[PDB]
Amino acid sequence: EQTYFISGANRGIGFSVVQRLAAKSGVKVIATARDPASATALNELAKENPQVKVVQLDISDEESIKKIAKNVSQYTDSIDVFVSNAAIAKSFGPLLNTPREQWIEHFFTNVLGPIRLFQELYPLIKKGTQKKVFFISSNAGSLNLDFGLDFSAFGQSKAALNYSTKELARQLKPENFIVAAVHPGFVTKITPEESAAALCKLFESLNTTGKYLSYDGTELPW
Amino acid sequence: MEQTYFISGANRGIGFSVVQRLAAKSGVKVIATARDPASATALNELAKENPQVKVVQLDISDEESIKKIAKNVSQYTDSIDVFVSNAAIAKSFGPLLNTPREQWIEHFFTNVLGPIRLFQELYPLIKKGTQKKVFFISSNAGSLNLDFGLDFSAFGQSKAALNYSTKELARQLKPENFIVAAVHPGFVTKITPEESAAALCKLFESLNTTGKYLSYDGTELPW
Ligand SMILES: NC(=O)C1=CN([C@@H]2O[C@H](COP(=O)(O)OP(=O)(O)OC[C@H]3O[C@@H](n4cnc5c(N)ncnc54)[C@H](OP(=O)(O)O)[C@@H]3O)[C@@H](O)[C@H]2O)C=CC1
Ligand SMILES: NC(=O)C1=CN([C@@H]2O[C@H](COP(=O)(O)OP(=O)(O)OC[C@H]3O[C@@H](n4cnc5c(N)ncnc54)[C@H](OP(=O)(O)O)[C@@H]3O)[C@@H](O)[C@H]2O)C=CC1
Repeated sequence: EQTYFISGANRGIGFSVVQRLAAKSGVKVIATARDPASATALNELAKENPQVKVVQLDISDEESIKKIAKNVSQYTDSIDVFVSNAAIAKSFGPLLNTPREQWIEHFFTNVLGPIRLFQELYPLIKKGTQKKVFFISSNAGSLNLDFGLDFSAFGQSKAALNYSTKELARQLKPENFIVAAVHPGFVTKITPEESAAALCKLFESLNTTGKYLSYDGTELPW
Repeated sequence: MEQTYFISGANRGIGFSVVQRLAAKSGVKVIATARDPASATALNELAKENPQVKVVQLDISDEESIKKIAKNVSQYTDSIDVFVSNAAIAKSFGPLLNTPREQWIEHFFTNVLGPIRLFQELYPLIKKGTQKKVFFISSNAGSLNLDFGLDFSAFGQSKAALNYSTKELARQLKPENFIVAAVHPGFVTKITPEESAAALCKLFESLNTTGKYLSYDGTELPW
């Protein structure tokens, strides 16, 4: 039996991942929402598949992160596969036109949030069997891709977390952790369904650390 | 053909050495900043002997200080030819699990937001100058593609984050004929601040291409 943890499971790719894991036998899922009482789809997911555990997490909120280990510990002794999915993408375009609040929000939500979350949940991952750690990144976060778009605070935040993900992969290799940054795809666009199926395949199959992977299993340049 | 340079963090280190270097060049006005000018002994003595050097207050962690830098710099000049974001911190190294919340925050505000805000406020002054050059003092530690077998924690992340945004800015301002660079000033191979400042000042003067990540010696670094 394996415990997966998924932040931001109330809608989008996160809901799609939880819905697919729920179908796989011997999988417990800790699923988070900012507001689990409004998370209508996820609550019915969990009611029909009670191996899905619905927990409060706001990744912008240090008081919420300071509770996540307790909240997860209610349902499990360990985490096999940790997935930092919950994130924002509110600010694009030129730097001269990106205000202070946009830079601050993407940093706290998209960089600090996931680092604090991983810090809080490391003890539980440590005790699990798979020791897999996924941060949902974006190809927009590469220092070495040109989309003909500016990504402002969004891109900056994905590049920032990518830098720390790379370091974390190095730091935990001695502990046999598998650490990855994964672009979930453009969800040519793709459905949350497709993104999620590809994401679950990669989560199960990935056997080496320090990779930056697109959903299809191919590598991206940091 | 008089030029104006702006150097943040000129009270000590590389920044002091850059201002000292520029102070020796004929036709070069230097706006030099310190968080606490009253205690900037060496920079004040330089400025007392060399009236081309203007000392102004700036705390790049402090939005209230940033909201004032443009009007304060404008008392001393109508334009900036060469903008150098040098002031920065480096206090957070080693593993992610040992780096507390406050270190990630401080490096973001001082090393990412500060320089971005400082550039936002000084852009009109720079647009009005001739050279239109914009330097961010980065680190080779900020590269997503260099391995030094060291952890750089929040310091490294802050330099990578500012690098990402520097690369974007170079694209955005290419049509306005700006030159934008991230520059590694060296390990201050061990070099002195004065050695770094001599190399940096040659590079500021000579660089005629935008979007480069460079070392002090003018060689390129991978993003
Ligand atoms: N979709 C795409 O094409 C691309 C997206 N990505 C990555 O994909 C992920 C998006 O996943 P998906 O669920 O489909 O996205 P959605 O846009 O559908 O929604 C974002 C998710 O994050 C949650 N969330 C937002 N802010 C917070 C917060 N402060 N605290 C807690 N939860 C929060 C949302 O919950 P709530 O409903 O409460 O807001 C929701 O679950 C991101 O990690 C992003 O980096 C990367 C590249 C492109
Ligand atoms: N030294 C090296 O080997 C390397 C240096 N660098 C970069 O080179 C640049 C210069 O480094 P170095 O001279 O050694 O730095 P120092 O540590 O010697 O000093 C940094 C400078 O920034 C100022 N400063 C710090 N915080 C603030 C703030 N909140 N507001 C305004 N000014 C501030 C300091 O003023 P105060 O006296 O008030 O603290 C000082 O003038 C930095 O951007 C640094 O990151 C990068 C990698 C290698």
